[PDB]
Amino acid sequence: YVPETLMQSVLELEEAYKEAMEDEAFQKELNHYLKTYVGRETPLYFAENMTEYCGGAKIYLKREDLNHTGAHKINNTIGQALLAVRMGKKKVVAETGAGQHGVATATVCALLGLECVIFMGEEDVRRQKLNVFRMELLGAKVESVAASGTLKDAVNEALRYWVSHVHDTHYIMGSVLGPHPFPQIVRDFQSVIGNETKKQYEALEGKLPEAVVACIGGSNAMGMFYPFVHDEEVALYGVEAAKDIGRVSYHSITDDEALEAFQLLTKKEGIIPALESSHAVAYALKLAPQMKEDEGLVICLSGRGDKDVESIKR
Amino acid sequence: VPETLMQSVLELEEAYKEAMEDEAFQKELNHYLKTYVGRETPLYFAENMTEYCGGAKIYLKREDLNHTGAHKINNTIGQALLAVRMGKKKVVAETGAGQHGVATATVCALLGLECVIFMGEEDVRRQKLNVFRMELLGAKVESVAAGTLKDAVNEALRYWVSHVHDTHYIMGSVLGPHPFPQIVRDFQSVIGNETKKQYEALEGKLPEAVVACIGGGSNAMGMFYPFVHDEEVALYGVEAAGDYHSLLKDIGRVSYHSITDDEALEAFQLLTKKEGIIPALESSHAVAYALKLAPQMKEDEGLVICLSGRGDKDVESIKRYM
Repeated sequence: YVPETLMQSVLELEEAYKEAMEDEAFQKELNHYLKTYVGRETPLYFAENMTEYCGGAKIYLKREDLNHTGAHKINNTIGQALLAVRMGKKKVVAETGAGQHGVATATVCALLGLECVIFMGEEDVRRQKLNVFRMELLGAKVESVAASGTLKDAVNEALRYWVSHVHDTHYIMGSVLGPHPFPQIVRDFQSVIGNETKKQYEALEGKLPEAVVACIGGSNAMGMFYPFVHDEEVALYGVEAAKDIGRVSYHSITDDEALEAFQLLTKKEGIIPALESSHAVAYALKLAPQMKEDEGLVICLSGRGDKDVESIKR
Repeated sequence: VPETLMQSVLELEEAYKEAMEDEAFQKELNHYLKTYVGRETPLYFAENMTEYCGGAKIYLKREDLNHTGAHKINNTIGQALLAVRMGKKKVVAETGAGQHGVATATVCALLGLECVIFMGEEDVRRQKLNVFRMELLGAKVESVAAGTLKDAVNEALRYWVSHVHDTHYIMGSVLGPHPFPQIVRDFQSVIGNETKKQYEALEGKLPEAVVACIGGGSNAMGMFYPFVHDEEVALYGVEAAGDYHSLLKDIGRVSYHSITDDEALEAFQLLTKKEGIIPALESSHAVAYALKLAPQMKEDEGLVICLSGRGDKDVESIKRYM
């Protein structure tokens, strides 16, 4: 049964995904790689100096920077790559902008023995030399898209590539920008973050956290927020640089505030956060002093501020 | 207060003994190892690497998954906590390539300790990343122009003795005076102890071989020591080519093997492509040696490689080479 159109490819993936989520063996294998390869569960760390400094709620850091790759994208890519393997596929195509999803895809393809083709707009390729080099070392073929040459164009080429090689190729999307069932699949695999956070926090405090804080970025916080979505007593704070069910209030942090948060976290907790994370920490630095001492606030940390020289130069 | 190295060391010896028998000390230590450092680290089965060599199963002890990306923190957190227990608010350390330095500054940031780190001039100028990490973490980095690791160790000793009243020396090198080699070995045994437990759980037996890097003041005794008495477990120390330590090698309990830069670079490319793990170049030497060993072992046999450090540091320098 081999698809000839994007619709048929999407339907093929729907059925495969539903079958997998009901096969206990699939989930068992996924958990095995999440444990021994990715390094889950990641710690929920009580930042006691930070807590003393703000003067309000207990502050906890969900350490997604301690995943293999140093970021949480891999939670999604490994789930999908295993799905690809389960579908009997031998290749993965993906698209990437800054490179995080690309590197994360190339990584699990190396792991699982899958060929890997990554589409990237020429503009992004020009300004992500090391990430591109990382992807190639991981064995991936990187295709520079000039058709403008932005992320949108890379996506379109990836979709066409998927369809025309669909007999053996699966498309690993990192965005929740459709089509279905890609947003669901991504949300479900990313949910291990909020699910872990919930279980770990309960075990510590015997209740749910009063607040959870994460950077929005492009959808980034779906994994952390979704498991708490039906717990309305839990305030969800999406942070962006300077769904619509009303569960998430959004906030902007400037470059300067995020710099201060970066310095404080580094000096007070010995944790060097990436720039997006620093925006999250920065908002929490505004929120924590306003909350009570017997309350708890969780900040999601992702990405490493000291991965290489180019990154720490700031 | 002590005024001599001899007295400083006796003060340390007694403080260490008491801490080690304080159940509250072991509890706190384990708390930070779990929730801060992120132990236990996983023992990962490298299936592609295993198929490639066609011999023993190859497991990777993932010390790269610690906070900081290396295993030096296992020792710094133990001694920093010891410092707090001794009632000291300051810390001095030596560092060579900077890993120990960063792990020391990290834990001083965490526990609110002042940090002075001595580092040979030649090491300072070529460890830009690690120096910036140390400074960002709030440590004073003192360049030693005397200017190798030996000169930094001596300068750290001099500083310690002079400031012994409120300063503890967190040593990472195992070539220093008693009881530092014992303390570092004990704190690092969490690597070997975990490995043995995780491997037995999986295989119902002990590894036929354990492979680990040595040098730069490091001993890999944290990984090797818990296996020393299991004589059927071969112990391999790997260096960069350029009953019951030096004893262990002399009587043949442990054997030492050198790996070239080209062999190391090859293993670095292989691990990346086969496992999606980009290793530090140092660690690659151990991977390179395991590549020579694995094919000569049986399929029903097993080998563990201690993997430490994050290779993302080295990608920039390697790209230039290629």
